[PDB]
Amino acid sequence: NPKEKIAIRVAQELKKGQLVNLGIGLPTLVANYIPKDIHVFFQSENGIIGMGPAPKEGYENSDLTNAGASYITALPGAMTFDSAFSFGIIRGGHLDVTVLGGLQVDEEGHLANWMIPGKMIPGMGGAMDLVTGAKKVIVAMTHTAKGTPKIVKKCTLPLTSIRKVDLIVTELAVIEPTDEGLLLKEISKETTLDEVLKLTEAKLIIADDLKIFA
Amino acid sequence: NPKEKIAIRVAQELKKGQLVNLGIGLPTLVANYIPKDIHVFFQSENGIIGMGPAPKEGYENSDLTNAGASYITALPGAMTFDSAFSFGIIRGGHLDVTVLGGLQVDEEGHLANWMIPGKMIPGMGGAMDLVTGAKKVIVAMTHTAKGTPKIVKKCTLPLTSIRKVDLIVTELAVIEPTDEGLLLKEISKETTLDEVLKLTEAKLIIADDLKIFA
Amino acid sequence: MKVVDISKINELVKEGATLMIGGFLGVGTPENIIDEIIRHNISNLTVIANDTAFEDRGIGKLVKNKLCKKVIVSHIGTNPETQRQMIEGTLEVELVPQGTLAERIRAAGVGLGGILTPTGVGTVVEKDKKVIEVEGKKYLLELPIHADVALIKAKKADYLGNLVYNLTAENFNPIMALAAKTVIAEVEEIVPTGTLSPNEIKTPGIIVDYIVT
Amino acid sequence: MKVVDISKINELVKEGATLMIGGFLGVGTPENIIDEIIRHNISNLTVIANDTAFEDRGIGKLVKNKLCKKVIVSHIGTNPETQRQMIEGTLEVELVPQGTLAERIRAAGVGLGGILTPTGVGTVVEKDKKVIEVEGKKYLLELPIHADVALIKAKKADYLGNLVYNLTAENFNPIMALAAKTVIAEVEEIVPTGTLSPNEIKTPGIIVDYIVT
Repeated sequence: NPKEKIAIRVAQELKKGQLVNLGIGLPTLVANYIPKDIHVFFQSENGIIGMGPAPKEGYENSDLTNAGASYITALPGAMTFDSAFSFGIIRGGHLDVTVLGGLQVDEEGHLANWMIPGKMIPGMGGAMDLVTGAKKVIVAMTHTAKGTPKIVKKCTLPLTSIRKVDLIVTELAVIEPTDEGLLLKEISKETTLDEVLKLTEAKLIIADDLKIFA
Repeated sequence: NPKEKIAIRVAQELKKGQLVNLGIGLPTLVANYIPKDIHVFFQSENGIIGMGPAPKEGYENSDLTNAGASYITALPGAMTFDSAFSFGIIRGGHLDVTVLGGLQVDEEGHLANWMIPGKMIPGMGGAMDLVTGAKKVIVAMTHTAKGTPKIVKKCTLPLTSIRKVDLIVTELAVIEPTDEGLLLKEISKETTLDEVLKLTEAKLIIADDLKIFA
Repeated sequence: MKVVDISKINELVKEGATLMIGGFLGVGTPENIIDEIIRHNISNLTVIANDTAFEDRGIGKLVKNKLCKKVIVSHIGTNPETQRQMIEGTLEVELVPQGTLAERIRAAGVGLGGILTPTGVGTVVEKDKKVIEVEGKKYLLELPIHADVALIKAKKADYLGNLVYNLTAENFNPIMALAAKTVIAEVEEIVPTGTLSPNEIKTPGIIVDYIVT
Repeated sequence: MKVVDISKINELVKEGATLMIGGFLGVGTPENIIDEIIRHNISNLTVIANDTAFEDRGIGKLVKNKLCKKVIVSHIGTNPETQRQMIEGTLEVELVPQGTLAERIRAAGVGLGGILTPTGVGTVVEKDKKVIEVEGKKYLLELPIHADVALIKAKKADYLGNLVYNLTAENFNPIMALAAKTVIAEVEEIVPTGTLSPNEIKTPGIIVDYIVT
């Protein structure tokens, strides 16, 4: 449900004909909630444009996977390619959207999502190229980590890059980083403005227009 | 005959299974003189490995040419490709031999072969990448520009590259640049060593081994 | 839709446009698109290409009609009308080594700020360039080359705009397609989706904005 | 003579070699070649790859057997044993952003001295990298990665050694084939010359030194 609420709301930000890259984990659920009427094309960093859902049993191909090595399908008109071409797409501004998961976001729009010192050290993979290169970065993340806020004044965990992400989506809030600060645009209807502010360390501008729907 | 004398001697330098790029003009005659027992692979900068001779009449393809836009064939096993890849093969040291024409070559091993000021300004095409990146550069050229020596102490016409070419073959001599200067290894059966030196402004080290050939 | 009428060129290519145009000495060049630019005197163009082809073909038809103010190429020797205009000073000509031209255009399409090449060190092409040493070898810093429109040629496109090229017609086309703000691809044939295999496609349709004939 | 028995690995892969190994989480990795390395316990390798795959697959098998002193990768988080050896100091783990790794290997293959990339600017990656401003933007200078041998996987080779790849097994393999001194390709099938078209081949046989099975 919390991951659902986030995934549904991210899925409404996607537009017809967009090339979209989804991070593994929470963002991949976005692909379950694309509206009919919206056709998008999915990129995976290991080298495909035209990724499709997991194969029906017995239709697997060991050479065809996502960026977690799980079996996927290729849709008609798919292209596969080497890792140089793949990051030419990502770093060269040809990717319209990337949805990525989040460890922290700060008031400059700065994302940390690839390392917790002491705890988890998996390496960055393609996450740095994706944030610095995508036309639009949407972070999809739960609002707190066991009550600790993830939206903070200055990122304390190592940065994925200095680019300002274009939108944050949590189960309680929709936040757009701007020229002068995080702009709260939307609130979930199971929550209240008061709770969102108790659960955010970072300063938020509040919009005159302030909408509901996660 | 001298253009044929040079081509035959250069073709003797080719080893089995090498990837070779012949420059337009004098060097392309090299192809007519390869032993019927040495198989080589020919590259053309416009994007082909496995170039072959011009097609018989009626067998032309509008999309298959050499670097002069002249119609060629492709042999079985050819690969065609884009210009980034093509110059990755050239610049990256995957080209075993280039045979190029020459305007001047000095005792540093430096070749001038793309421009004569106030006469030719055709631009440099691939010649700078080829001289810099080939495993071996063989300059194929007439010894003199109407009696004016072309092998000189130092180049006065613009440099194609600062890379030391590996072999110079003319109608009169075979010279190998070395760390100690130019080393004259061979002279034509139709000439004499005094005439070779007479027609060379640069200083030649004569080899103990000096051979008769071309 | 990506496929549009060729008469639409006058609308997408502006006077003063910076244009990349595919082709090697006219092989793999979008002749029909070039012919439309001539038909409508679209002028003061900056053309990035391998060459200016011949006087009667390809990009050379643009120089013959004096529609270029500047060309950024590696070779002009096959076109005496280019050299004539260069000598007379009406055409600015920037000569780039052909491998450096490929990499600088690719850098823009791929999001690099630049590449170091050994080609041209110690030649006239070193002039006005930053030099950077890496393990005691000199390289020139060469910078990305951007353009308003890529005018490219391809052999076939599928219904989604995926392209394949043919033999030595490929050359600069797939790299210019990544580097320009808008891509217009002349193609010979439109084929069904599923005719071009995922392993064969060389330009995805996502980067192609328009297709003619 | 390109095709050789798998035993020839031991003449070709020396102790302390620096190796590029293709494969994305073990997809398109040369598993048989890796198994021969483990059989002869060839060790103190420096391995350049996208990742250390998983504990029982592909490159992770080389780590399980402690055959690497160093890995240059972009990701190690599917392999706990890589992380455990990293934490103890036995294994040197250099982390590179995947896209920078692809361009650092490609730079070695195509003869560039380096590439400027905006990825990693302002992060831990910027440590000990020259920074270069171009038109008022910052880039990290990233330098070519060389190796003694590339161990790559492909779907097919023809009699001349030209290679094609299959779907997402392609990833780093054709890049690494250009970058190393010697190239050893594990392939699933040998097909006649003329089966693979000039328009389809991705790696020319001229750059492939040996083929296994």
